[PDB]
Amino acid sequence: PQITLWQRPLVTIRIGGQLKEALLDTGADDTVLEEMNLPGKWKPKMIGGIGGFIKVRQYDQIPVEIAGHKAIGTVLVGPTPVNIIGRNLLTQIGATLNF
Amino acid sequence: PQITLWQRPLVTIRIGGQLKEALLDTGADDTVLEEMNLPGKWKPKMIGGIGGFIKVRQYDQIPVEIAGHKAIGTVLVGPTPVNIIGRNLLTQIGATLNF
Amino acid sequence: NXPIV
Repeated sequence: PQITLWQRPLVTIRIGGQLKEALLDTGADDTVLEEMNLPGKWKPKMIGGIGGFIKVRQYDQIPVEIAGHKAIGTVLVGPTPVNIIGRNLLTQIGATLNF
Repeated sequence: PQITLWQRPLVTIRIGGQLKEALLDTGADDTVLEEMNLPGKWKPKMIGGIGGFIKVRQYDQIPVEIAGHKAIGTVLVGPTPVNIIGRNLLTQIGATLNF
Repeated sequence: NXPIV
C-alpha cells in the first residue's frame, strides 16, 4: 500500500496474539511499544528520544505482523507516548520513502 | 526518488540560506531543527516524545527546500540532537510510505 | 527514536 502523510501513519499490528495500533516511524532506529507482557526473557536497555533517555525492556526475535506483512525482530517495551515501528522492522517488510 | 531504510533517511535541506542534513521523519508531527538564530517573530512551544518534552521556538511561514523540492511552513528550533523534517513539510513534497 | 508530538 501507499500511505500519504496528512494523518499520522498508524496501522494495525499483531504481536503476541494481540492487536495494536502503531506508527510507521522512519525517524526511529528501533521498535518501541508501550508496556505490555511478551513471552521470553528480556534484557534492560536504554534508548534516547527527543526528550531524553528512557529505560526499556528488550525482547529479541519477536514475530510482528504489520498490516499483513510478517517481520521477526527486536521489540523494546517501555514508557513511550505512542507505539512505534522503527527501521529495524520497516526494512523487513520492504518499506521505502518516495517523492 | 526512492529512499530505503537500511540507514537513517538523511537528506540535504536549505533553510535561511543554509544547507543542512535532516532526517525525513514520518513519526514527527512537526519539523524540529537544531539551534540556529533565524530572524523573525516566534512563539514559545513545547513538544514531546520519548524521554519527555523540550522547549522550542516556533517560526511560521519559513521557506524550506527538501532535496530540490520547495516547501514553506512552521519550523521549530530547539535543543534537538538531530534536524527532523516532520509531516507538515513531507506532505508538501508529496512524500509517501510504500510497501 | 523520534515520535514528535
